[PDB]
Amino acid sequence: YLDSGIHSGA
Amino acid sequence: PSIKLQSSDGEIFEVDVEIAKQSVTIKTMLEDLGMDPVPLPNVNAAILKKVIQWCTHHKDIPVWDQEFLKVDQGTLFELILAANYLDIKGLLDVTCKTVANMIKGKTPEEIRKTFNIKNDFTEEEEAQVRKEN
Amino acid sequence: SMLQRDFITALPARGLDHIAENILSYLDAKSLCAAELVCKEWYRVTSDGMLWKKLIERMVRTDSLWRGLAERRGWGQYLFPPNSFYRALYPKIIQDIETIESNWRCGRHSLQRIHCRSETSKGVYCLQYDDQKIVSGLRDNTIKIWDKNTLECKRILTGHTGSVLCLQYDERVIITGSSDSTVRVWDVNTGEMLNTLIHHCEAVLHLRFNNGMMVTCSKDRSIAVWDMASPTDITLRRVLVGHRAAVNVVDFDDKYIVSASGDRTIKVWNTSTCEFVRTLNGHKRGIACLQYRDRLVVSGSSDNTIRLWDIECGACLRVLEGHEELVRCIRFDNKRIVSGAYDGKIKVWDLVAALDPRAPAGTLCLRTLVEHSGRVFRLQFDEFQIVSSSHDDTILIWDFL
Ligand SMILES: O=C(O)c1cccc(NC(=O)c2c(Oc3ccccc3)cc(C(F)(F)F)[nH]c2=O)c1
Repeated sequence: YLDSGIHSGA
Repeated sequence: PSIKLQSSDGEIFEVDVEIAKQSVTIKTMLEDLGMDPVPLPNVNAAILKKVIQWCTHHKDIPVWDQEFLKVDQGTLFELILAANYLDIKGLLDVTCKTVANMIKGKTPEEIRKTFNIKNDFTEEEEAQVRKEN
Repeated sequence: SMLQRDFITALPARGLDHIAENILSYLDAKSLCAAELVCKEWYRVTSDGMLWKKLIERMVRTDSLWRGLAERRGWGQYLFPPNSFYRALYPKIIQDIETIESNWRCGRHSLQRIHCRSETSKGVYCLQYDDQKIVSGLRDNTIKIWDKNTLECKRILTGHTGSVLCLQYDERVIITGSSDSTVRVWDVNTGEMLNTLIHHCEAVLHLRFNNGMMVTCSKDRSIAVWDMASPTDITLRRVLVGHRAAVNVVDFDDKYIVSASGDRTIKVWNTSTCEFVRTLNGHKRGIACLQYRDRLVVSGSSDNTIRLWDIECGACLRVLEGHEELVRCIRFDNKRIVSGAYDGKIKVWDLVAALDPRAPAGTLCLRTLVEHSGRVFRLQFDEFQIVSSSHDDTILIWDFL
């Protein structure tokens, strides 16, 4: 969550 | 339309206007000087037929051209000259590239043998040219 | 007619020196050296023809490495001084290339370190650079432009209300995407905000633009395709939907748009029509980063691997193992892949070797470079250097010349 640049499939 | 090309010998060739005009030189003689037929004092019939054949096929050196260029060096030289005189950039380029391919990857002695060139360096001069490589 | 003919002597004899010069201009260096020693007239043609000057110029025209060196080393000033100067210069350029290639293989470099001095929320999510400047997007909501030579900050651009996650610029504008879900357009010279695109429902995670069009992608799981008639006239052309999670990256050219997602997929779209073409499947977790050019896609994943793909058939050509954490950024040129990971490490990969299925895997990673103290978010490189940025709030310039 600290990395706002990428996101999982959640 | 058809345009008559006139070789240095005098033999006349009937050629389609759009292929003939691949030579900017011959195109200029038609479009700007309005000449018919087109005299070609610097290209004989034998070389002219060879160039016309090349221009039709070509209405970056492919396989068909390589077979077309399996000729002696004297004819290739005449072909370079015709392509220059007619200013057919495509033909001048493939013929010049063909000569470069006959030069590349050879020692000076093997190059001499390819083109029948005598070595005219002094011993001293050759060593100097060699020292600088 | 004649069996043999000395083209290089015969052509100048008839006043056609340029044809003889053009023939020799096709020679590689070693064959040009050979031509010099064929006979006195051949030497004269190469020398009076300035063939060594023409050879260096063709390289600068045909090789960004030679172009870059001409500029950096200063001998480019002489291009476009006798023939012998260029003949003696040519081996020095070769040796220079050799030392650069050795420095890459062995990791010998100098290092510049920019401390971004972020007051609150530390970290640099994105960056692009040229010879004049580094433009960087920061978790503190700003874009900072740094002077490439003095490393000082020349401009802070404010206006986003969340982190600056992605950016690209050209000769006229900077375009940025943000956690605040907007895309913004800035004047690259003055920094003035020129336009804001309100469209995405969630963070704008990546964008690319070129030749009047832009693609943007978002945590909202969609891709937007834009037509930019001007900085102030940007129209939505199409929305591509189909990803089942955030789309983390998008790249494109005239053939295809390429998107990759937390949903473990890469998707390929037709640029002209915006129709779905194919999914490149295979990574076992989400894809964090990607670069696409020609037929090659290279992607980096939470599964700690890098995959190389052919765009036309969708085949995976090579799996690159070695990173110990999530592969977070990736770039590639003609000779190398450069990747950054969540553990702060950067790896250099031999791209030619990687695309040759005979090469063993252990020979593929040339080096591991360890100078960041946090996640590596973005990098960009060329023949001479890497510029990288990190959660640790630094920008590094790695210089192999
Ligand atoms: O169900 C399973 O087998 C399973 C089990 C454990 C972990 C996961 N997956 C991930 O941890 C993950 C990412 O972690 C994050 C890192 C930072 C912020 C948010 C998530 C990021 C990506 C991305 F590359 F797409 F961004 N993908 C992923 O897959 C999947």
